[PDB]
Amino acid sequence: GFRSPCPPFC
Repeated sequence: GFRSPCPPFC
């Protein structure tokens, strides 16, 4: 599992 930084970085 990975918390994709999109949001809040896109």
